[PDB]
Amino acid sequence: GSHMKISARNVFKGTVSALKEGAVNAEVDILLGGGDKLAAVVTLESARSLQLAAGKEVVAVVKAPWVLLMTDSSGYRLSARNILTGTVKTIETGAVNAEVTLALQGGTEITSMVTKEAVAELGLKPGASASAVIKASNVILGVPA
Amino acid sequence: GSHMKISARNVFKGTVSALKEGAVNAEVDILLGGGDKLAAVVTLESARSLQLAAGKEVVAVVKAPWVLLMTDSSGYRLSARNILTGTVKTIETGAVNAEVTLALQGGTEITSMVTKEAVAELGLKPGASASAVIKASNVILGVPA
Amino acid sequence: GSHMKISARNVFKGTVSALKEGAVNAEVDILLGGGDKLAAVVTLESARSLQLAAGKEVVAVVKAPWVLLMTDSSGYRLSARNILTGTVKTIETGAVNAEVTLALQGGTEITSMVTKEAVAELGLKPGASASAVIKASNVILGVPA
Ligand code: MOO
Ligand code: MOO
Ligand code: MOO
Repeated sequence: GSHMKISARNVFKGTVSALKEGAVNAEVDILLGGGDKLAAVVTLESARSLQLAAGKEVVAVVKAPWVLLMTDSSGYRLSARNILTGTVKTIETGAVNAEVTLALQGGTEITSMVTKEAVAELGLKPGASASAVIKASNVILGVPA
Repeated sequence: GSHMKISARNVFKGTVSALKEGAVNAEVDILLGGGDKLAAVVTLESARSLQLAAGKEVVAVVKAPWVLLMTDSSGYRLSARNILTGTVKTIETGAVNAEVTLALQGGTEITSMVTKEAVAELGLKPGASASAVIKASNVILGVPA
Repeated sequence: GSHMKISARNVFKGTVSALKEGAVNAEVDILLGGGDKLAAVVTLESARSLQLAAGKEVVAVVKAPWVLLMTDSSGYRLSARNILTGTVKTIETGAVNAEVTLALQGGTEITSMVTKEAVAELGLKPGASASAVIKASNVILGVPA
């Protein structure tokens, strides 16, 4: 095909900047288009089978409902590895849910599915600041064949 | 800020009652407000960096779509660590999805996003009994700075 | 009860064809009804407590929003363990989301919740080919008591 056609709202192309393998799992640090950084955690088995290595090109795939949005950390530090700061670009409201797209510094867009109550409570609006919070274990990797 | 403002429908404050670290991951057992217990699984790296320890205060964050609802286990035992029993308090139906809030014994409320077909099939209604089923690996932790 | 009543759209009965335990986690390979294969990853603790073994009957539970749909891999290989190919049987559109059901070869049906934009972009329609992509870590297991 011309590309990979997958339902996930967020499919990023990038280059591995680091590969950190343990005996069970491996942490893959990816440098995205705009300069944004995204970490993924995959099994050791996958790191070997996909032939991962620093410097190789990969795709990182994150479904919309897996992305949490945060506006005020209030000093808290979280266990999720990926905290990407950006500005709200688009909100489309559904019945219970809504789709929010943030623009990150560098130009990458990330899409989150949250409740319409969350949009309301967070005060989201075009231009508002917010961070996308993604567990590295919720990032699926792809490698070209 | 006055608090942490995050999209997740479920943000619980609690105290760590146990910390169980292995070489890869760590199990964090949290005692919530009402007496409810919730287990989270985080990387070893996070357990060290966040300075986790039994007796310390934490926040546990669970997105709505990550909570499954069960009414009849029919004798089955599941691999998910958190099975919290409660009574239905609120259901708001959307187009395909719905938001269900359960009250747990002690007073904590938990919110789940499920399909409207699931609500129908389960026979959910105010006062019905049901359990929230949450994998401990789907619980994100926060620690005050 | 007559069965297990749980919200997840996908609850499959099967027999364990392989059990692969490591020091942290265990991979459980399940042979489903129609001949379809599904892999689950659970803690070692659960594999021991549930008394898992090859040849035993289990239930595998996957929430709808945890299933990604793919139509053209374009040569890419992914880190998710489960790539199940099938044909679209039913789509019900909501406001922002939609529910897609695929029929797999053998007769098993799998349901995915994706955005209505994904349905549009993928060109989904009754009879179209598509694969369900599920991380083995997003499969919850149940064992009869
Ligand atoms: O696969 Mo989706 O359309 O990001 O939920
Ligand atoms: O971040 Mo949510 O999906 O409003 O619980
Ligand atoms: O628990 Mo679900 O989101 O109705 O598959």
